[PDB]
Amino acid sequence: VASAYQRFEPRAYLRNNYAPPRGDLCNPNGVGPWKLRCLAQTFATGEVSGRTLIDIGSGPTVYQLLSACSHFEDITMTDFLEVNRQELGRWLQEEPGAFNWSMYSQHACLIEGKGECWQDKERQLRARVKRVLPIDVHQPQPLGAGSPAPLPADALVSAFCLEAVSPDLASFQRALDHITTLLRPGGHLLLIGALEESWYLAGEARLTVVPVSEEEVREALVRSGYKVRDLRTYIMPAHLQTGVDDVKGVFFAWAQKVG
Ligand SMILES: Nc1ncnc2c1ncn2[C@@H]1O[C@H](CSCC[C@H](N)C(=O)O)[C@@H](O)[C@H]1O
Ligand SMILES: N[C@@H]1[C@@H]2CC[C@H]1c1cccc(C(F)(F)F)c12
Repeated sequence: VASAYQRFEPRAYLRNNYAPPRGDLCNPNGVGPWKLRCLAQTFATGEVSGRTLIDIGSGPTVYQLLSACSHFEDITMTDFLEVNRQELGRWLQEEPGAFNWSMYSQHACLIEGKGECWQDKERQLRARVKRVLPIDVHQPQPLGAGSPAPLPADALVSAFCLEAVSPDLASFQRALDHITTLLRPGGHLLLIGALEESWYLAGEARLTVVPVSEEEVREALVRSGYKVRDLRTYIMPAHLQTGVDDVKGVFFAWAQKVG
């Protein structure tokens, strides 16, 4: 897998998944609004809080932290690929050619319903993200020996990482076990992923994915020592079915480590 991800094209990935039609946030019934809604509602309970937060396998995207950022002053983003960390860098620093997340920022504010403008939202995220670190979920210490990341983190977020980097269910489990070591007992995990997906494209790259189900995902969380607080499923409409992948649905999990 690590070899496959070496042809991964960030801009082709952003294009396939975060631009229209999937990047069209105008329809409430799309996968974008659904993801933002899950994240916004969860943080809106006020039960997920702290000082440090780590986003696992960020890739070139930031949407997964728009709702999160107002609850954690220290945010660490991560990814296996230098090209992704670079892409993240262009947006954090407002550099030339950065990807435009404004629609997602706008929708987050919309959905959070606190009358916040999207510039203040993006400003808070940029400010609270302290670092972008290399990571490998396959290592027992996914970050490494001495990472500048405050550990253990008060909360974890990861979207479309585990299943996308694991050849099978048992790898998925280990990878979960690994990243779980980074989470303080009682802390929270917000996990988003693909359901029953085997592949997706990212330019010239063809990534293999392990097809998992809601039940497999739940059972895996329990095994890692989590209490499943919430687990929802989004079924992928035909209109969002292109040739870029074969995802059947998307899951959202809010798990609390029972340490
Ligand atoms: N061994 C590994 N450990 C952690 N991340 C890995 C990894 N191997 C590949 N990845 C990364 O996993 C990411 C999956 S794509 C997910 C991007 C983003 N989180 C989203 O919500 O869209 C890729 O960026 C890929 O580089
Ligand atoms: N592997 C996942 C799939 C396919 C590319 C990655 C991604 C990013 C955002 C939404 C979705 C999808 F298809 F689940 F909606 C995906």
